[PDB]
This record gives sequence, C-alpha cells and structure tokens, in this order.
Amino acid sequence: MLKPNVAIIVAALKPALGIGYKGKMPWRLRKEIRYFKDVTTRTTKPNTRNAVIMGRKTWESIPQKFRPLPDRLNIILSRSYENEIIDDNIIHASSIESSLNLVSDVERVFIIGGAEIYNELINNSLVSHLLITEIEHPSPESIEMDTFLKFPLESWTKQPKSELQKFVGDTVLEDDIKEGDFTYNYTLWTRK
Ligand SMILES: CC(C)(C)c1ccc(Sc2cccc3nc(N)nc(N)c23)cc1
Repeated sequence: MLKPNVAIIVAALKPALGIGYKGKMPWRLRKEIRYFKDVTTRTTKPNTRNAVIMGRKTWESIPQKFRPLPDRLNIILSRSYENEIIDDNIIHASSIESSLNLVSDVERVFIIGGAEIYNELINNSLVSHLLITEIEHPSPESIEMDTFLKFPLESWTKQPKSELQKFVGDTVLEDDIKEGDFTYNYTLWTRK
C-alpha cells in the first residue's frame, strides 16, 4: 500500500494529556474500550480490514492469549525487526512506511500506541487524523501518571462532531460519558 492516510487513536486526561502510568492506563473506562474496538475494526469496503500499528513494548504488554488483536492486521514496530510477514494477522517491521509496503486489502490504518510511538509518529506526514478521547476528572492531580502526549496541537484543528460522525460511520457517539469520576468525549483533529 503506497502512502496511505494514517490516524492516531489515543485516550488522554486533560489538561496535561497524561496517557499512562508504569505501562498502563490509569483508568478503566469500559465504554471507551468498546469505542476503540469498534472504530479500529469497522470497514466499509468489502474484502478489507483495518491495520493497527503498535510499539514492541505495547505488544508485549498484551497477554499472549489476547494477541494478536482480532479482526485487524497487527503491525508491531521494533528497531531490531526485519520487515517480515509472520502470518496473515501479524507483521514485523522497523518503520511505519516499510510495514505498509507489505500490506494489501487494508482500508484504514491506526497507530495505537504506546507513548514512544505516539510522540515520534505524530511528526510523520503520513499521519492525517487524530482520534483523541479527551478525559476530564475533578482532581487530575490525584491521578498518578508518568507518560504524556507531546503533540503540537497548535498545528491541528479540532473538527465539529459532525465530522467525527462522518469518520466513524455507524458507531454511536454519546456526549459527556461518565464512568466513576471521569467524564469523556471523542474528538477528531486534522492538520491545519
Ligand atoms: C502506553 C499507553 C499505556 C499510553 C497505551 C494506551 C493505549 C493503548 S491501545 C488502547 C487500549 C484501550 C483503549 C484505547 N482507547 C483509545 N482511544 N486509544 C487507544 N489507543 C486505546 C496502548 C498503549
């Protein structure tokens, strides 16, 4: 596949855009996990699937029995990897672009994490869309976090919900979802 449009999908706590603590999300938002699954899995073209790209540490963090993520082509990046097709669901690669050369019959491509991948790939011009779940909490500071997004958002535009709706198709988008003390909303951003 040549120069596909890629999207980053991430969940971050405002205002600092904290994303994790010692390799894990500092929250358990059950509806947000469901949205992540639907968005990354759904396709509109017939014999296609979507691809998910992740860093080797994220891959390793998923319990062996739960990988690869079903119904999507999983791509794992490592600087030590050779560009190789493991099976029909798993690709190893050392760069995003090299990995995309090995795919066909893919509709959308999503970067799913983790912290290092996000922070490095936000600056690759293949990235055209950000799907950011903006999480809010009454006392952000009480949540322990060690990793943060370092995104240049001054170079990006938050679109209206109609545009997000158009992006996700059939997926139901509820507003101000509450789970425990967290409130969140789904957003779409594109480059200026
Ligand atoms: C390293 C950290 C812990 C930030 C990390 C965070 C998330 C993910 S994948 C993921 C899992 C569950 C829900 C998710 N929600 C959205 N919106 N984005 C993701 N990428 C998600 C993989 C790695």
